[PDB]
Amino acid sequence: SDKIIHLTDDSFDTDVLKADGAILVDFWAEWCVWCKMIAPILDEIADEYQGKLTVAKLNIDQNPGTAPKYGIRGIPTLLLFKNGEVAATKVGALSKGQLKEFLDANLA
Ligand SMILES: [Cu+2]
Repeated sequence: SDKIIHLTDDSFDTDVLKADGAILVDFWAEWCVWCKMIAPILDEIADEYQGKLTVAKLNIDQNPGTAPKYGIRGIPTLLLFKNGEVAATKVGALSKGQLKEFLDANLA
């Protein structure tokens, strides 16, 4: 978790929208089992994509206003931002091999 960024509705603008470089955001919740299952995968990817990517999480339970703006229908949902615009999205849990493929298809 040392390579993951914790966002708040507040910090969203700065840390994601104004952010320079690719930002992968994990919209999740407390009592979502699938959310808990990808947490470790998110750790590894983070470590492997340092310099190229910033991995960040958003607990919609404690940050209820961001999701809606993005059409978030269910969790976990992963949003890949670029230059303040969402570049790609993935709904639901996936493996590390999957997450990798998904980024690679988007990483410049
Ligand atoms: Cu860590």
